[PDB]
Amino acid sequence: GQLKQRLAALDQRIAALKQRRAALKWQIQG
Amino acid sequence: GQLEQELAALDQEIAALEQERAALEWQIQG
Repeated sequence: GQLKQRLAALDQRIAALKQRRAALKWQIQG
Repeated sequence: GQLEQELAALDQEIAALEQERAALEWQIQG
């Protein structure tokens, strides 16, 4: 299960970074 | 602008993580 846990943790970190990106894109548009 | 630089750095970081996820999604098939 070590690989499944890596993938899950990667999905969590990526999902959080996409939320930051969505916030950053909105800032770029004021 | 600084914001556009951060957005590029953010996409770079997401890319590197998605590449890890790609490699993991291959090994989980083998």
